[PDB]
Amino acid sequence: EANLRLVISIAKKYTNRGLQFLDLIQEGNIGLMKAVDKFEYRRGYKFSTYATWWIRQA
DNA sequence: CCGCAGATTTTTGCGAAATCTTTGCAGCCAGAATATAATGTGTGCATGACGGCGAATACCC
Repeated sequence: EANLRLVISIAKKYTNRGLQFLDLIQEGNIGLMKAVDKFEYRRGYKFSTYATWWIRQA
């Protein structure tokens, strides 16, 4: 819930290139949950960086 | 008007290949796995008929 803004901001870049924005943010939320399930801080990286690639893939 | 020849009919035989399932192959394809920097924002709003009409809140008397 706290990271939905990242999904919205990322998806609005892809909205100008066709496809509904709402579907994009829903898929990005799916990818965000996938990243959350796989996130760790033992790596030392920022969560936003890790979630960015997941959201882009979704 | 009848028996054989031309034409037509009867019968046995071999090659050919195609099809159905199985096996090996290659292009297609799906999910699973990895850790680059990026979170209150974008956004389309495109816009000058005309008549009828009930529904939905407002407001005077």
